[PDB]
This record gives sequence, C-alpha cells and structure tokens, in this order.
Amino acid sequence: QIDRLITGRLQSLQTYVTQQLIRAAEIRASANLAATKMSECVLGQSKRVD
Amino acid sequence: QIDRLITGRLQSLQTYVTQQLIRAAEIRASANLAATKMSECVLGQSKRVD
Amino acid sequence: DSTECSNLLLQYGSFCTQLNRALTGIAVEQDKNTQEVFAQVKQIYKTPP
Amino acid sequence: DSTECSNLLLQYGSFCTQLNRALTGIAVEQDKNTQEVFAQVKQIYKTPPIKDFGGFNFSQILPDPSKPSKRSPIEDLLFNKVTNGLTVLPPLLTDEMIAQYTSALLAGTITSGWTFGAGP
Amino acid sequence: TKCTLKSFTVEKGIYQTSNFRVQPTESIVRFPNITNLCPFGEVFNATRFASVYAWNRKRISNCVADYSVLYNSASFSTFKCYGVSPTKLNDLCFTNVYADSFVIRGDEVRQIAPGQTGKIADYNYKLPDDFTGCVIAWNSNNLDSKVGGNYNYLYRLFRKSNLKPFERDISTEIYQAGSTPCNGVEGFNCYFPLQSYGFQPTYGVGYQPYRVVVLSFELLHAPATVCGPKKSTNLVKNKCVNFNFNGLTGTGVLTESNKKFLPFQQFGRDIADTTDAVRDPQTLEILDITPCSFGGVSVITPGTNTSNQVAVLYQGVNCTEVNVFQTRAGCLIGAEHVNNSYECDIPIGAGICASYQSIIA
Amino acid sequence: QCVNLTTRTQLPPAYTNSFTRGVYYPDKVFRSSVLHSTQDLFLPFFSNVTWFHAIHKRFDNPVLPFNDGVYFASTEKSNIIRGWIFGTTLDSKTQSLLIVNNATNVVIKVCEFQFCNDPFLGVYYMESEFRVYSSANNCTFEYVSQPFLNFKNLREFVFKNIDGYFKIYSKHTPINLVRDLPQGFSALEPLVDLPIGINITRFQTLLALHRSGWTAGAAAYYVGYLQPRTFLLKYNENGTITDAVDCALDPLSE
Ligand SMILES: *[C@@H]1O[C@H](CO)[C@@H](O[C@@H]2O[C@H](CO)[C@@H](O)[C@H](O)[C@H]2NC(C)=O)[C@H](O)[C@H]1NC(C)=O
Ligand SMILES: *[C@@H]1O[C@H](CO)[C@@H](O[C@@H]2O[C@H](CO)[C@@H](O)[C@H](O)[C@H]2NC(C)=O)[C@H](O)[C@H]1NC(C)=O
Ligand SMILES: *[C@@H]1O[C@H](CO)[C@@H](O)[C@H](O)[C@H]1NC(C)=O
Ligand SMILES: *[C@@H]1O[C@H](CO)[C@@H](O)[C@H](O)[C@H]1NC(C)=O
Ligand SMILES: *[C@@H]1O[C@H](CO)[C@@H](O)[C@H](O)[C@H]1NC(C)=O
Ligand SMILES: *[C@@H]1O[C@H](CO)[C@@H](O)[C@H](O)[C@H]1NC(C)=O
Ligand SMILES: *[C@@H]1O[C@H](CO)[C@@H](O)[C@H](O)[C@H]1NC(C)=O
Ligand SMILES: *[C@@H]1O[C@H](CO)[C@@H](O)[C@H](O)[C@H]1NC(C)=O
Ligand SMILES: *[C@@H]1O[C@H](CO)[C@@H](O)[C@H](O)[C@H]1NC(C)=O
Repeated sequence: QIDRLITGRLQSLQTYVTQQLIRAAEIRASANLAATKMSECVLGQSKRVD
Repeated sequence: QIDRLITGRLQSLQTYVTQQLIRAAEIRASANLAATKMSECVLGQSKRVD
Repeated sequence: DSTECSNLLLQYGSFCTQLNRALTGIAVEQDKNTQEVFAQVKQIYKTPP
Repeated sequence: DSTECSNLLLQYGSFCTQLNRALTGIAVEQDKNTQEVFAQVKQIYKTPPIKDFGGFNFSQILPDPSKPSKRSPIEDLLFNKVTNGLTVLPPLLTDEMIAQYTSALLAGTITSGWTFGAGP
Repeated sequence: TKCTLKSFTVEKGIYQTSNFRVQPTESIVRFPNITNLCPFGEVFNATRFASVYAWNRKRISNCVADYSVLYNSASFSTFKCYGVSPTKLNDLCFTNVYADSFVIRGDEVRQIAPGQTGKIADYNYKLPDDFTGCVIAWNSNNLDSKVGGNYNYLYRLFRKSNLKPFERDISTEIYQAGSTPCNGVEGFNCYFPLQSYGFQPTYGVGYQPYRVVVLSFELLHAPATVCGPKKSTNLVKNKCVNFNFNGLTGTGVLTESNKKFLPFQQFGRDIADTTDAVRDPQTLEILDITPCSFGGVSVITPGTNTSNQVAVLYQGVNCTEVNVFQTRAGCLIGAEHVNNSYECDIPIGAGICASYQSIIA
Repeated sequence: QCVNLTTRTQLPPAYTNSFTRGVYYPDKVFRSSVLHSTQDLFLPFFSNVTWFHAIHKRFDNPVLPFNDGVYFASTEKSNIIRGWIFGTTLDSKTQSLLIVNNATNVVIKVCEFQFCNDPFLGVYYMESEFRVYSSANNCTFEYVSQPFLNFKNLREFVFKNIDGYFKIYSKHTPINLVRDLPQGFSALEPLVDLPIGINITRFQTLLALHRSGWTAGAAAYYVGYLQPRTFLLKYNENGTITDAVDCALDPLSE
C-alpha cells in the first residue's frame, strides 16, 4: 500500500518540479530581458526600435 | 522483480533526459547570447549600454 | 513522519535529493534574477532636496 | 546483457528510442552552439609577423608560437584553470580549431577593424 | 538504416542505427580452495559401528561436504533420499548434518523409511513423516559376521510405546509381556528387551548384517555452514569474459593490476561504486576489470537518390577490436582517408567529416 | 573451580573521551582516493566511554549489557587481558560463547558453560591457574586460531552480532602514553567472522592474576558502544582510511 502511495506521490512531485523548472527558465528569460532593458533604456538611450 | 527494476531504471533515465533537455535549453540560450556578443562586440562597436 | 514510508522510499535512491537540488537551484536563481535586474549600481544616488 | 530483461523491456515500446533521439538532439545542438558562436568568419586571418601596432601589445591574446597547442597565454591559463551504456561523443570542433577560429577573429579585428565582419 | 528510419529513402547524413557489443567469449568461475573437508571417512569407514538401540550420532558442521564421492561409490546397496535429490546435494547448502550410524538385518533395511512400520522402526530407530536427507546402506558380511556368530550387535525387541522420531532408548528395563508384576525379576512372561542378532556367514542375502548411515538435514535460522563442493575453472585474462569471483559476477576484460590491495580487501570500487578491481580467490592477485568495448554503430551515407555506398562508424571503438581508418571519434570503415581539407559535409566528430565525391574522410 | 576475590578496593567507574577512535572498515572493498559515506553501527566521535582499571587494589571484571555492539580499547602491557565472556544469562540454561587466549593459542567455543561469579586466569612468578568455568555440557562450535595479541601496546576491538555473524575487527597500535586514550586515527581491519548464530546481550572481560594472596598487574581498558550512524570516510591513494567525519556530531561535520 505504501509502495503504491510512494510511486503516486513521487510522480506528482516529479511533475511539479519539472513544471517549476520550465517556469523558472521562462522567468529567467524574462529577467534577463528586464536586466537588458534596465541597462539599455534606463542607463542609456537606445536606438533599438520598440 | 525485474519489472520493478525496469520501471525504476526507466524513471531514472527519463529524469536524466528531462533535466538534460532543460540544461540544454539554458546552454542554448547562453550560446545564443555568446554568438550575439561575438557579432556585436567583437565584429563591431556596440552602442548598447553594458 | 512515517518511518516505514521513508525506509521504503530509500529503496528508490536519490530521487528526493535530485528534486530538492532542483528546487534549491530555482530558489537561488530567483535571487540571482533580482540581483541582475535591480542591482546595476554600487552607488546609492540621491536627488537634491 | 540479460535477455529476459530486454524481452520485458520490449513491452514498454519505444521509450528507449525517444530517450536516444532526445540525447541525439542535445548532442547535435552542442555542435550547432559552437558553430554559431565561433564560426562567424569564413576567412582565416593572420596577424603580420611584425607586431607594430603603434604601441599596442596583443601578445597575451595572440597565439603563442612557442606552445604546441597554438593558444594565447590567456587561453592557456583558461584551459589550465578548468578541471553501463554511457558514451561521451567528442565535439565536432576540437579545441585547436576553436582556438584557430578565435585567432582568425583576433587577427581580423586587429588588422582590419570591423570591416571584415561586414564584408572584405 | 532504412529499417531504423522506417523509410525506403535515406537522406544524406550520419544515422546511429545499432549498438556494437564485444560479445563475451568464455565464462570464468574462480572459487577458493576446497579445504576443511567434512569427516565422512570416520563415519562410513570407521573401525567398529554401533548398535541400533544406541546409534552413534555425528554432527557434520563448519565444513564443505563432497557428496559426489559418496554418491558415486558402488559399494552402497541402498541410496534412497526422502526430502532432497541426490544430484542436488552438491548444490544445496544446509546448516548442519546429523549422521546416524548403526547395523541392522538385511530384511530390515527397508524399515528405515518414513511411514514404514516395523520392529526397528517402532522400537530401535524412527524417522519422521517430513524427513529430509538420504539413507545410505551397504552390505558388511565380510567384516561384521563371525563363524561363531556375531552377538555384539543388539537390538530392542519390546517396548510399551512407539518411538518419537530421532529418539534413543538405551534403557534395560524388563518388559512385561503379561499383566503379572515384575520388579526387574525375569519370569515366565517377563523378558529382557535387548536381543542379539545371529549374523553368521552361512546365512543368505537378507540375514546378512547391513551397515546403515542416515544423514538428516536441518534448515534452521543458523547460517548454512555445510555446503557442496565448488568446481573452479581456469583463469583467462585479457579477454571480454564472464567472470564469477566468490559470488560477484559480471562481464569485463580482466587484466593485471598495479593497485596494491590491503590483505583483508577483496574487491575494488571507483567513485561511481562500480567494481573495477578484484582479487582472485585461488591465487591472491589483483585484477582490473575493464568494461568490454561497447559502442554506437553509425551509418554514414549520401542520399539514396545519389548513391547506395555507405560507411560505418563504431563510436569509441579501436579499429583492432571490430578502407579502415582510426579516428578519435572511433573506427570508420568504408571511407578512404585523404590528406586534403574540405568543408564539412557529413560530421563524424573530433574534426573528421565525410563526403561523397566514393566516400572520403 | 571458583574463587571469590574479597580484597578489592571500592571505587566508582571512570569516564573519558573517545576522540576519533572506534573506526573500522565497513566492508571488504578497496577504495582509492575517494570519500565514502556509509551507514553502519559506528562509535560516536568524542563520546563518553566507560573506563575500567586494574591496579594495586582495583580488579574490574563486571558484566555489562552488550547492546548493538562493543568497542573494546585496551592499553596493555605484560598481557593481562586474555579474553571475553559472551552470552545472555551466563549459566547452563542458555548457550554462551567463550573467547580465551591462554599461553599457547586462542580457543573459540560455543557451548553451555557454567560461568563462575568471578572468572579469571592466573600467572605464578608461569600460568598455572585456570578458574573461568566449572562445566561444559553441550557444545555446538569449536574454533582454534592464531593468537590475536608505561603502556606500550594499544588493542582496539569491535564486536558485532548481525544476522548470526560475529564480526571481530581489530587494530594493533604502538603507543607510549601513560594514562588516557591517545588522540589520533586508526581504522580497524576485519580479522575473523564467526558463524555463531546465538543470542548475546551481556559481556564480561577476562583478566589474569599475578601470584607471588593475589596481585593485579597494571592494566586499563575502555568500553564503548556502537550506534547506527553515518560516517564520511576518507580513503587515500594506498586505500587505507586516514580520516573520518561523524555526520551527527556538529553542524560543521554535518
Ligand atoms: C608585449 O608584451 C610582452 C608581455 O607582456 C612583452 O614580453 C616581455 O618582454 C620583456 C622584455 O623584453 C621580458 O622581460 C618579459 O619576460 C616578456 N614577457 C613575456 C610574457 O614574454 C613584450 O616585450 C611586449 N612588447 C612587444 C613589442 O612584444
Ligand atoms: C562468589 O560469590 C557469589 C556471590 O555471592 C556466589 O554466588 C552465590 O552463591 C551462593 C552459595 O549458596 C548461592 O546461594 C547464590 O545463589 C549465588 N548467587 C549467584 C548470583 O549466583 C558464589 O558462589 C561465590 N563463589 C564461591 C566459590 O563460593
Ligand atoms: C572409506 O569411506 C570414506 C568415506 O568418506 C572414503 O573417503 C574412503 O576412501 C573409504 N575407504 C576405502 C578404502 O575405500
Ligand atoms: C590455494 O590453491 C592454489 C592452487 O595452486 C595454491 O597456489 C594456493 O597456495 C592455495 N592457498 C591459498 C591460500 O590460496
Ligand atoms: C560521562 O558520564 C558520567 C556519568 O554518566 C558523567 O558524570 C560525565 O560527566 C560524562 N562525561 C561527559 C564528558 O559528559
Ligand atoms: C590452552 O587451552 C587449550 C584448550 O583448552 C588447551 O588445549 C591448552 O593445553 C591450553 N594451554 C595451556 C598452556 O594450558
Ligand atoms: C544439554 O545437556 C544436558 C545435560 O548435560 C542434557 O540433559 C541435554 O539433553 C542437553 N541438550 C542438548 C540439546 O544437547
Ligand atoms: C535475546 O535475549 C534477550 C534477553 O535475554 C531477550 O529479551 C531476547 O528476546 C532474546 N532474543 C531472542 C531472539 O531470543
Ligand atoms: C602510499 O604508499 C607509498 C609506498 O608505496 C608511500 O610512499 C606513500 O607515502 C603512501 N601514501 C600515503 C598517503 O599513505
């Protein structure tokens, strides 16, 4: 009975950690973009359109 | 017993391949950044701040 | 808090260590993200009164 | 080498094919990453033998002829400072050819400015 | 490649199709020296055997037992097992062995059996219904019998109740055949229970004395000290063989090792807890276990619209272990190596590329 | 034959520090230049070990509970400590294990012994006094082996009862310290595994008298208890354990 519960909860936790890693990669990309905007729009004047 | 070992080792291999794919996405983003820096800082003079 | 569950969970190896390591990496990555975005100056500038 | 294990593993289908294909995609992506970073020039440039650049010294970044690896002193220091069915595929570009690409980029940006990145 | 890609046309490129294996050639089983043998020579071939009412029990333990010599002996007229197999005695392991030795009549040899009812079974030597082990019996007319009659071998003839299994009774209490009171005084209906046999050389088969040794096995939670013999083969080095060293099995190339073990250590492990060093139990020498040269088989081809010529790359495999060329990526068979440098058409790896112009590398 | 020893001096037992002693090899596996974390019955670092004396008038031979394992440390000169007493009830009702080292050899027996209340050996100034048992009825295992043996010698022993296997680990160390346990590192090699298959819950050291009444030769020994914990063991290039980390001692070693 605990073997069934362990494999179910371990699959749930592995799914959660995989989704968190993908979302953390997305948030890291957004934060790298935000740091680029902080460097190029706030700390200087940008010729890049939009 | 071999089926238990097979599903455990298959879960381990799927976990390894999934985290390798996530790290490959991160390394691809870093390499795209490095190619951009190669084009814009080495092959030219960049007006982009920092 | 079930010790029989943890004794059975130790048979699966280092899955829990892998998940804790991934979550710790995400947790320090968030502080790295905030550090990269907002801490772009080492001088705290002040406006005139 | 257990044949009973492989006979039971055939019941799970093409999981092994998916894992191998994902790893193959990662493996060719690494070579593509190195190709996009370093192979940005199709002309292998060299510096002149006389290093008269108006007082500017590039000996720490130009390749050392005395070293057999043809690396710069900085690149040599960088390479010194980095230390069951499993196989490691070698990268398509060796470290000598990546160093040759960086040497060509350095020679182009020293002798020709940014003109080599936009044309001749 | 067409089988792997599930298509009848193959685009130009390199395709990993199979997995080269160095097949194991021999099986090497090395097991340590077969010493400290069990003392079966002092039980089966002793000087004087015991009587059946006082059968001698020898405890066989903390030794290795060679039952093949006992089973292959042709002197034994009866070899009947009731809980095990005679051909699997050298393979199984038991905690201890009880050896019960006695002499009986030739017609009573069948009476040492589970479920068998007789005078020897009820009053002299009883076996349980779940008996495990083997009963061994052989004729001893040339040794035990005497021309004046061998009266030294006694046997119990009368008792009030039947025996429990593996129970001795050396008591000499006078039996009561009738209901008259006997205080140990013999009378008309009170007889001594132990009678002597009539072993003489003029009797035929059935009245001759038979020496019987009965082996009984115990399978308790004590460790199995009594095991069968181990037939170790010769040791073969420098080949991808299946090694079996003291119960540790695997597949590898066994070469000489420069790792100096401490004398209490037997196996060797690397960082990743894989057995890469081992000690041979027969001769105390250290062997490195290199894994066999597994590799990926890749097929280098142009398009099937262009040509049907292919080249084969065995990844991380030396060319002596499989137009043959050795690369750092592996062994490439079917491509002619040239000294000219071109642009990369089909990537091999480590700076090697292949192209069609025949297939050149 | 049994003799009550009635000329003892009453004194409470002592305690001292274990330092980094009690480490043994957990397995028969060679390891080279690697750090190995293992979960086994280990002696805690810097632990409270019970200290017993034999000095003249002290003669410390009590019976102590075995628990899950025994670390025996011996600061020995002139070979006073000769063996140990192993069993549960230490009488003829149960089955007991005897380890003795007399003047010739070491004898290991698993039998039903009737132990004396005060068991000892004796040397006349020549060993001519054996009073450790009064009977031996039902033996199941006998094993004669090679001898294991200012304080000059240091003898460490680990005794474990796991699945009917009796593991003896030992190490001989040349020391020159007078009173206490020296501070250092020495991993105990596995000497002999015994197929005993018996229950053991209590133990007792065996000493030797010196006769010239009786006189106790100068000796001191230490008893430590093995607990299930984790060690991080360091294996050098030659494959000996040179250092260890107790994972439950302090947060730094954790
Ligand atoms: C350029 O820089 C290099 C190194 O910074 C100079 O080489 C040094 O030259 C001095 C005197 O000639 C020697 O004492 C040093 O040992 C040299 N260092 C190395 C690392 O070689 C070099 O002189 C500079 N100028 C030119 C024109 O190359
Ligand atoms: C040594 O002393 C012990 C402890 O007093 C003695 O053991 C007791 O002996 C008496 C003698 O009749 C018994 O009634 C007790 O039951 C014993 N106690 C235990 C715990 O066993 C021992 O006999 C003495 N030795 C000698 C040789 O007299
Ligand atoms: C007597 O029996 C023993 C049984 O172990 C056997 O080894 C020995 O060879 C026998 N003796 C003869 C003379 O056959
Ligand atoms: C075991 O048998 C081999 C066979 O030759 C022999 O060389 C060796 O000395 C024996 N003893 C040990 C302890 O290996
Ligand atoms: C060891 O135990 C004794 C009594 O149990 C105690 O008095 C002593 O303080 C302890 N030692 C340490 C270092 O705690
Ligand atoms: C030591 O003990 C063994 C076993 O009891 C015995 O055979 C031997 O004679 C003893 N040695 C001496 C010197 O008494
Ligand atoms: C143990 O010994 C006693 C007396 O020596 C004896 O009566 C008893 O049968 C023996 N038990 C075993 C199992 O040997
Ligand atoms: C071992 O002995 C102890 C104390 O005598 C007892 O509590 C325990 O149950 C015994 N174990 C077995 C398996 O007999
Ligand atoms: C290992 O052994 C060699 C002798 O072969 C010795 O020179 C060296 O100092 C030893 N190293 C260690 C760390 O014990």
